[PDB]
Amino acid sequence: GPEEITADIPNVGEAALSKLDESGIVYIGAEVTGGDILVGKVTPKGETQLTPEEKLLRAIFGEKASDVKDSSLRVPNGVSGTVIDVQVFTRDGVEKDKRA
Amino acid sequence: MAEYKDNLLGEANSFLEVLEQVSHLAPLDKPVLIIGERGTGKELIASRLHYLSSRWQGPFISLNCAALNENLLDSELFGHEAGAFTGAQKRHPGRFERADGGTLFLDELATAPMMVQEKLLRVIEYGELERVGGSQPLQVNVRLVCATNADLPAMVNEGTFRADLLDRLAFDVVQLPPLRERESDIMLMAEYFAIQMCREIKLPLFPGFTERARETLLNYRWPGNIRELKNVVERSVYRHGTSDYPLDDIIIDPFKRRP
Amino acid sequence: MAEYKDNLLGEANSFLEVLEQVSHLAPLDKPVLIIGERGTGKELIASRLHYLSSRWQGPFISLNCAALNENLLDSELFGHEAGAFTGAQKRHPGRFERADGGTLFLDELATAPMMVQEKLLRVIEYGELERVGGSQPLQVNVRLVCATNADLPAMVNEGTFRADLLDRLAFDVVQLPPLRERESDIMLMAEYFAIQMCREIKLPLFPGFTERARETLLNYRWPGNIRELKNVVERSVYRHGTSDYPLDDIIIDPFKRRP
Amino acid sequence: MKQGLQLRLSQQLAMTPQLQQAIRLLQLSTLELQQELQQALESNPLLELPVYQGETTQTLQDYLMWQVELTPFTDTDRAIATSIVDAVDDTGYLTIQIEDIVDSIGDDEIGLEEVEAVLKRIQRFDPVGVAAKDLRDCLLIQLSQFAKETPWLEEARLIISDHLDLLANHDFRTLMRVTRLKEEVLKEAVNLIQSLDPRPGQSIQTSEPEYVIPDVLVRKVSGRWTVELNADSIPRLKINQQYAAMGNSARNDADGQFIRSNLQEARWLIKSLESRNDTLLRVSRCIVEQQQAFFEQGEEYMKPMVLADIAQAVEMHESTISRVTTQKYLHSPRGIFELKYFFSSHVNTEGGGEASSTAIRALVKKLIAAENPAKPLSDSKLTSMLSEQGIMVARRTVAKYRESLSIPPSNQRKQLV
Amino acid sequence: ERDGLFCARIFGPVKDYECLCGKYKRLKHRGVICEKCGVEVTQTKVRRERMGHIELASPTAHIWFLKSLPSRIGLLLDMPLRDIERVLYFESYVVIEGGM
DNA sequence: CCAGGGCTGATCGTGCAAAAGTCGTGCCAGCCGTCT
DNA sequence: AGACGGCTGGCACGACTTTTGCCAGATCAGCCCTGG
Ligand SMILES: Nc1ncnc2c1ncn2[C@@H]1O[C@H](COP(=O)(O)OP(=O)(O)O)[C@@H](O)[C@H]1O
Ligand SMILES: Nc1ncnc2c1ncn2[C@@H]1O[C@H](COP(=O)(O)OP(=O)(O)O)[C@@H](O)[C@H]1O
Repeated sequence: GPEEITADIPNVGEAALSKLDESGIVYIGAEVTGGDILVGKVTPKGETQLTPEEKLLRAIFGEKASDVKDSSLRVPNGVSGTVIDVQVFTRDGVEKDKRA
Repeated sequence: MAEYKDNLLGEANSFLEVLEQVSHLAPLDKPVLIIGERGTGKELIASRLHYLSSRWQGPFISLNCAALNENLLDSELFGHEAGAFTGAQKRHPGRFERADGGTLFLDELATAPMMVQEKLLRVIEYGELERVGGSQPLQVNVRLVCATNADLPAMVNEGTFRADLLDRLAFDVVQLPPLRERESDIMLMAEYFAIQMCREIKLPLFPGFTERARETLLNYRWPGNIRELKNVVERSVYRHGTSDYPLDDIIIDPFKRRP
Repeated sequence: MAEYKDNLLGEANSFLEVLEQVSHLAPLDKPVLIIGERGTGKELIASRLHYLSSRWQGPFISLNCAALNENLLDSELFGHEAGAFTGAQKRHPGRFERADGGTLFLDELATAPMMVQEKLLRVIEYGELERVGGSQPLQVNVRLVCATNADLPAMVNEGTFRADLLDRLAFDVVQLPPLRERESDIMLMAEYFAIQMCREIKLPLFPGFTERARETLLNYRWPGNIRELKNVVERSVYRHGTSDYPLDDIIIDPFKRRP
Repeated sequence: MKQGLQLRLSQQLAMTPQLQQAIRLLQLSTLELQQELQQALESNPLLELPVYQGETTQTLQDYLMWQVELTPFTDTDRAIATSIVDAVDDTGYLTIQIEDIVDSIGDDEIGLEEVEAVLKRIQRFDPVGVAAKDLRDCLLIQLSQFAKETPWLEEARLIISDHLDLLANHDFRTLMRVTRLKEEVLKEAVNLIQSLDPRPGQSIQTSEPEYVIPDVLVRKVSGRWTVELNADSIPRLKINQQYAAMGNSARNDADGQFIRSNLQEARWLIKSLESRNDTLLRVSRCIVEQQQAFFEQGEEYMKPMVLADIAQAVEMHESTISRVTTQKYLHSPRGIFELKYFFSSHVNTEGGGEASSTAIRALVKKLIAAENPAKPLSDSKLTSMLSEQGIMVARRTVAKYRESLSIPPSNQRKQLV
Repeated sequence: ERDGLFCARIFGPVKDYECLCGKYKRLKHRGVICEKCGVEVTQTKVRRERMGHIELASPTAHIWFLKSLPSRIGLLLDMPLRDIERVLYFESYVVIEGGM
């Protein structure tokens, strides 16, 4: 399946996503140190069978169902600074344009 | 164990004795043939003949020699295998094969084309038959029931009917008493008819019979025993069709002039 | 082939010669004609005669002359090959080819159609038979047993029977006697069937007959030979309904009115 | 009528062993095809920085053992430990039953209580409660760890303990009467429970590859977008010249013959593979023409179609198109799809029109998702909504579709606002 | 793959103890071999310790010999280097035996 | 030496139809929400 | 607390798609043998 940037990253705290906007990019002018997340991307996982365990986990929590993996762009270690500007290029045919 | 009484009445005379005969017939797995006038309730006692007997869940399928048709007659009896003859897209089950472990009703035995009798002559004895254009044979145990309008024994002398065919059938006979042989049940079958017809037409209730009716009912010869009697009473009711004073006139004949 | 043991209840002078006559003939290849009177017991001889003959593991295959359809007549007798006509899809084995090294026992041939007589005759005398649309002739020995109650000699004069067919057909024709003729053997058979009947209907046992009953059943036209006896003892047993006293009720004719 | 054995007329059919092989040839994928074609090529002689990066990675299970090594324990405790954390998933709960693990030890001395110990010791490692053996307790372990000070703790602990069924069927009316908890205050206990990380092992592995090879390509040059096949993917055979120029001058009958037969084969096989390709392009092309629609529009704008629709636009038979469509994937601006996919059942709407089920089933998914979360839309209620659209589907159709999209029922997706 | 490079049943097992086929996947099986798949249930590291062989029905010389500064086949057969280089390519047709 | 006859091989052929499979929609059973 | 209405899902039955299974033959052209 296609990969989309929706800032819906599982297994992460709210403090990390406190600097991420709707589409997932960071606000122009913010700062970032260490290994904070800049662009929240996810990779889809293949569908499975009924899976009573995963079925129960989806009935309880939901919205994840182990479908996506955390593959967000994070800053390499030993790097500290402030973001100047972001940019996004989308090919023809795709018109998602969350905040583009 | 289900009674399946349905519409059984008119138990006043000897008819009650024939009920009392055929009643243990179902358990036995032998030839059984009945003789009665047309419409002498010749089906309803032969159907009952299957439910009472052991396989009461056996599939029921039924045929008449009077219809059938000269052609597909060979195919319809034994049945025909697929691709056996041109235009046979798929294998078709034989009539005999259709009912296995269930009784099959037979009627219009009194007629029977010389062609029809011969084909089914050996089918019911050893219970062995092979589909037309079929490589192999099949074996079945169906309980044949026959019904007639006429005198089979007289016909045997003429030859319009085989002795061998007669022997295979008629393990026991059963002659339904002629309704005009009854004299008692006219009235109870009567009354039942009454009420049904009044019921269907959504009328409130049945008023009675107005003795003149009764008097004239006995006089008629009565060619179809429970099949012109029913009909007579439905067709008389409809002429009155009210809820007041009981009906007096008998529409014995509908091609009579209104005036 | 060493041991065969089923039915053949009768033990009388006449039935002795015929039974021992079958034994001599069975080893021999030549076809035997089974003539007689209805219900004597022809399906006995033809079956048993087939295996006494030296081919018993070989296929054995019956039919009815009258039963096979007239239109496909060539195919019933011989058969087809795939692609011969719009209907067929594959080579078709036939009764004549289904019977290789076994035996074909035609039943009630006396009624076989005019075309049927003119089909099997050439292929029977020799063994040459070409499959419908087949490239080359097919050759086979199918032992021939066939039997019927009609009188062929009387029949050939009439012209309804091909002449020679009665002729290259009849080596060592076997004739059975009637029921009235045996007389001595009648008592044993009645005891047999009865006990059989009574056992079939959840009954304990047999009471036995009386002298009245003995005499009655003994003297009769005894028309349907074996078919009728079993019928009679086997309807009468049903009516007695118990083994407390000896059986006495005889129902000879079913059909003239029971009071 | 009557039964007879006559003859009919007017038809057309012909086939042969070699042609057959040429026909089955286009029914199977290029990658799986090129395999079949390599094999031909052995039989036919005239037809033609070392470690880079190699960065060994973490792997979770690998992470679990690194702390196994610096945990202190005995040889038996280190043996069971290798057994336990051997049997643990990417998600992180353990695969095998604990009594099973006892059968893997094969020791009389080893007991369930002993296993309960080594397990639980390594049950709070990294990350939190991993090696769960059926979540319920995994949640209970992560609860376990953090401070009393946070409110609604005992509430979440009560529910999680033995009221799981209550929360999975989302029957909060029953939950309230059973657990005797607060009305619309429990909500926040449940919200605590909600943010506890089910599937805590997943996290480690994230590096997953890119992998799909499009057969055909179709791509919006000025409108009227045009299909071209994949150049790199398409297989190709080329005659060997050496051996072609060594059949005539050949001095023996063996040799000469040998070389002729093979050339014959070979030229034929070329011509047959060439065929495969052309079909498939002609056909690709003919399916996206009709389905012009769909690329811009979306899955909603798909017209309902049958093979007949696309077979009668070409001159080939239906079955042929059916064999060439299987397993080919054609890449487009919108994404990669199988060629099969386009084809679906229709259903009959208002105004005589028909609608592709696929497109309706896409439609149902948007409609159901974009609804008030307090009041879920039931199937029949939707049937009625669609009927406004004109679709006139019926309710079991919609159930079917609604359960196909791997979405559970309305009464089952009801939740607290 | 099946019977090739980076294949199963050769060079050892796969990343985990689980068989390529799908059955017999646990530490409970230490040295057994399944029927649907022939793969020894062992560690992954043993993959770097198992080599393969190729039949090569046709004979082939080793280029490390007879092509270095000293010619081994040359010094064993008293044959010059040019003749061996011409006979190792089906363009010399040397004679093997024959005394008559 | 030139024309007539024989014989082998080279060449051309991607569909028709039969059975298995899917489709949509209805029928009926079993659970759960709500009023009396 | 009990009945009524709503909901869902399993299973069945026609109308309709789709997927697999066939197996040459005759006909035409060049070359070799032989007659004119
Ligand atoms: N004792 C009975 N009581 C009630 N109805 C009867 C009785 N006898 C016959 N009938 C009715 O009489 C009519 C007789 O049918 P019948 O004429 O024998 O069928 P068939 O013509 O097919 O033998 C029926 O439709 C049946 O319902
Ligand atoms: N000796 C016998 N022993 C046993 N049964 C016999 C004997 N004679 C005749 N039968 C019987 O009566 C019927 C035989 O039919 P059969 O005479 O074949 O009629 P057909 O001669 O008309 O084939 C059987 O049901 C068979 O029991």
